[PDB]
Amino acid sequence: SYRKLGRTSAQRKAMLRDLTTDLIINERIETTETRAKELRSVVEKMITLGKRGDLHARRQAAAYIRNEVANEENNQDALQKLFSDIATRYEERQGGYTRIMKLGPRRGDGAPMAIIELV
Amino acid sequence: AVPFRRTSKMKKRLRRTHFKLNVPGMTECPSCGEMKLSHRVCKACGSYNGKDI
Amino acid sequence: PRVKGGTVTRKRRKKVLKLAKGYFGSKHTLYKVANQQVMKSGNYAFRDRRQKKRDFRKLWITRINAAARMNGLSYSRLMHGLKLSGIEVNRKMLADLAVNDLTAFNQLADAAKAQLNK
Amino acid sequence: MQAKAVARTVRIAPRKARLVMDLIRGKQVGEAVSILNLTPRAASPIIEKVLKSAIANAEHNYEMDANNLVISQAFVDEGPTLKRFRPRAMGRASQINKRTSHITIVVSEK
RNA sequence: UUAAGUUAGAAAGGGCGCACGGUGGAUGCCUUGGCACUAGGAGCCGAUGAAGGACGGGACGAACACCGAUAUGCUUCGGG
RNA sequence: GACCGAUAGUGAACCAGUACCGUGAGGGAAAGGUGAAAAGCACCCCGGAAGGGGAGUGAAAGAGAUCCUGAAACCGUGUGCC
RNA sequence: AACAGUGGUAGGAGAGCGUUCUAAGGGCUGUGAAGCCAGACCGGAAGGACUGGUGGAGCGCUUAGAAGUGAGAAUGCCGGUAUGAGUAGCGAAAGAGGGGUGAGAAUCCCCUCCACCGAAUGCCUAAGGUUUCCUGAGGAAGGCUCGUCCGCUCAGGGUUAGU
Ligand SMILES: [K+]
Ligand SMILES: [K+]
Ligand SMILES: [K+]
Ligand SMILES: [K+]
Ligand SMILES: [K+]
Ligand SMILES: [K+]
Ligand SMILES: [K+]
Ligand SMILES: [Mg+2]
Ligand SMILES: [Mg+2]
Ligand SMILES: [Mg+2]
Ligand SMILES: [Mg+2]
Ligand SMILES: [Mg+2]
Ligand SMILES: [Mg+2]
Ligand SMILES: [Mg+2]
Ligand SMILES: [Mg+2]
Ligand SMILES: [Mg+2]
Ligand SMILES: [Mg+2]
Ligand SMILES: [Mg+2]
Ligand SMILES: [Mg+2]
Ligand SMILES: [Mg+2]
Ligand SMILES: [Mg+2]
Ligand SMILES: [Mg+2]
Ligand SMILES: [Mg+2]
Ligand SMILES: [Mg+2]
Ligand SMILES: [Mg+2]
Ligand SMILES: [Mg+2]
Ligand SMILES: [Mg+2]
Ligand SMILES: [Mg+2]
Ligand SMILES: [Mg+2]
Ligand SMILES: [Mg+2]
Ligand SMILES: [Mg+2]
Ligand SMILES: [Mg+2]
Ligand SMILES: [Mg+2]
Ligand SMILES: [Mg+2]
Ligand SMILES: [Zn+2]
Repeated sequence: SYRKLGRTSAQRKAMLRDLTTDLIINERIETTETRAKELRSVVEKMITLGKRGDLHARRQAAAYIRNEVANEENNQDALQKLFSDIATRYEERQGGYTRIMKLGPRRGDGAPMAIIELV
Repeated sequence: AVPFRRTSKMKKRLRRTHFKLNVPGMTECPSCGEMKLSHRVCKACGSYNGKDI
Repeated sequence: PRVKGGTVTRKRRKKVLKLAKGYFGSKHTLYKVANQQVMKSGNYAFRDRRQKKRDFRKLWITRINAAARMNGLSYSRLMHGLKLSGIEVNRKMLADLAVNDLTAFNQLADAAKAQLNK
Repeated sequence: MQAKAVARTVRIAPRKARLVMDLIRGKQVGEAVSILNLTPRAASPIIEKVLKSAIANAEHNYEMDANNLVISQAFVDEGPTLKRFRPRAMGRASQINKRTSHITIVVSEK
C-alpha cells in the first residue's frame, strides 16, 4: 500500500518530487504529517542513489529531483548537493536518513503538521 | 423523505449524548512544565525528548 | 372605543399552564397541548373518582376472601352467614379487621358459620 | 469570593462554543488554560481570553491567588442572530443564521 | 469458607420540580403622529414663465430644511 | 371627540411614496421610548479589538446607546426526587 | 319546608363573568400605580383576592352608560423561535516548500520550482456598469472557510484632444 494524499497519480508524483527537493535543499521542512510519512521512503531512496554515486545512479536521481538551486553562493544544484554533501554525511549510516517530529494541528484546517528533517 | 414529526427536546438531547469533545491527549513537558500533546514537540519551549528542536 | 387584547389572554392561558405542571415535555410548556391535557385530566379524574369506589370494594372483598378461607369459609358463604346473623359490618370494616384485628374477624366468621350450620 | 468575565456577542454559534466549555467546566484554571491551548476548535481561543480575563479580574479587582482558582461557573448563552440568505436553485432563498454567543466564566478560590 | 435465597446502589445520558440567566419583543405606561368633525377664513396658480423638478449655495463631508451665482440669504417698514 | 395609541391610528409618529421590487404603467415596506439633566462611564485591570471586571456619575447602570417595562416560544447552567 | 327533577348535537330561552372607554360618587398610589414573575388562597363556572419579588407612574371600587368586548384551529396575517442538524452544501481547475508580515496565516506579500489557457483563460474595444481605478489606513458586516487580504470599510487622489 501507499498513500494517495488526495491527488491524482501525476499530481502526487509532482508533489513528492517538490517535497523531496525541498528537503534536500533546506535539510528540514514543515508539512502535513501524512505528507511527511510518504516523503521518508522517497527521500531515503534518493539518498541511496546519492551514496552509490555512479553516473547511472545520478541519472536516476536526475529523473526525480527538480532543477533548483541548493546553494546560490557555490552555484550548487539540488542534485549536486545530494551527490556531494548529503551522500558524504550518510556514508556510514545504513538507512533512516530522515526523522519526523509531530507539531500538532494548524489553525485553518486542523491538519496535523510535522517537521521532517535529515538526521 | 422529511421528518414525519418534530424531534422532542428529550430525543435531541439523547442523540447528543455522544456528540462530545474528548480532553486532549496531553502530558506535562519535562523541559518547561507546560502541557503538550504526547508524542508532539512542545509548542511553548520547542523541546522534544530532551532536545531543543 | 377600541379594546386591545390586553392581559386577559395571558392570564387565562397561564392558569392552564400551572395546572399542567409536572406533565411531560411540551405538555407542561405549550398552551395548546397543556390545555388538551388538563381537559383530558378532567374527564379522567371524573371517571376515576367513580372507579375508586369500585377498586376499593374489589380490594376489600379480596382481603375478606383471604381471611375467610383461613377460617374455612369462602367469601360467598361468609357474607351469606353475616347477612343471616344480621351483622351489617361493611366490607371496608371487615377488610380492616382481616388485616388489623384478625381475632375479631374470626369471631364474625364464627358467627357466620353458626348460621350456615343451622 | 468570585470573579466573572463575559464576552458578549462573539461571532461563534453557541452549540460550538458549548462543546469546548464542557471540557473546562469545574476544572482548575491552570488545567483549563492547558486544555483550551491543546483543543483544536474555533471556540478555544475565544474561551481562553474570557478565562484569562476572569483570572485577571480575580487578581486585580478582588485580590485572589491565581494558583488557587477553579472554574465555578462556565456557560454559553445565545446572543442576537445575524440573519442572512443564501441563493438556492430555482430562484429560492434559504435563511442562514449567523449565530452569536455570550460566553461567561466565573472563577472562585478552591 | 461453601450453598441457596433476598435486596440495595449505579447515571453515559435522560425525565419532573425548583433556582438563576440568555434570547425575544408581548404587555403596561407614554406620545412626537394620525382619524373624524365643528366654527370662521380662503377656494385658484401660469408667457410679468406656473405646478413640479434638476443642479447648486455654508468655515466645516453626505443628508434634511432654507435659499438661488445678491444662493445657510439682500433692502425696507413694523414687532421684539 | 364615552376616536387610535406604535401589528393600532394615515401607506408613512422615524429623512416614506423612501428602501426594495418591476422594461414600464405600477406595487410598496420595516423602523417610536437612556436619563430630570449627558452628569454619555476620568482612571486602573485582561484583551489586537470586540467585550468585560473594578472605579466614578446617577434615585436607579440588571437606565451604558434598536439603552422604560421586558411575557411566551426557544436556548442554557446548577440540582431535590426519579 | 315538602315533593319532584337536573345526559345532550343543531337550536330556542335565562342568569352571569371579564375587557376598553364615559358619567357621577367615593377611593388608592413615590411610605411605590399599571404591567410583569411566583405561591400551598377564595368563588358553582366565566373568574377574583392576598403576600412577596420586579417595576417606576399611574390605577381601582360602586352604580349606570357605550362598545373595535373575550381566539386554539380559517393550507388565516405579521413577528419571533424551534425541528430536521452540527446534517446537506461550501458552485468545473495544481500546487509545493522557503522567507516575510502580524495578536493570529493552508488561504495576504515575496522567492523558487511545478502546473493550466494560448482563434484564449492573451491584447484592444462596444453596449452596459458608474468610481468598482490609484495610494495610505482598516477588519464589525459582505467574502459560502480563513484573512494581516479584497471589486468590502475609511480617508485622500486620479480622467488633459483643432486632428
Ligand atoms: K442522573
Ligand atoms: K404600515
Ligand atoms: K432541570
Ligand atoms: K407590583
Ligand atoms: K393559526
Ligand atoms: K483550439
Ligand atoms: K488591506
Ligand atoms: Mg497524465
Ligand atoms: Mg521547492
Ligand atoms: Mg385607548
Ligand atoms: Mg387577541
Ligand atoms: Mg357502584
Ligand atoms: Mg437565477
Ligand atoms: Mg398672456
Ligand atoms: Mg408596544
Ligand atoms: Mg403603522
Ligand atoms: Mg429599477
Ligand atoms: Mg431591572
Ligand atoms: Mg420614566
Ligand atoms: Mg429595556
Ligand atoms: Mg337537560
Ligand atoms: Mg340524569
Ligand atoms: Mg339566544
Ligand atoms: Mg389601562
Ligand atoms: Mg402586589
Ligand atoms: Mg374583537
Ligand atoms: Mg459530525
Ligand atoms: Mg439525517
Ligand atoms: Mg451523511
Ligand atoms: Mg458533505
Ligand atoms: Mg470553489
Ligand atoms: Mg498546456
Ligand atoms: Mg483596487
Ligand atoms: Mg468570514
Ligand atoms: Zn516545553
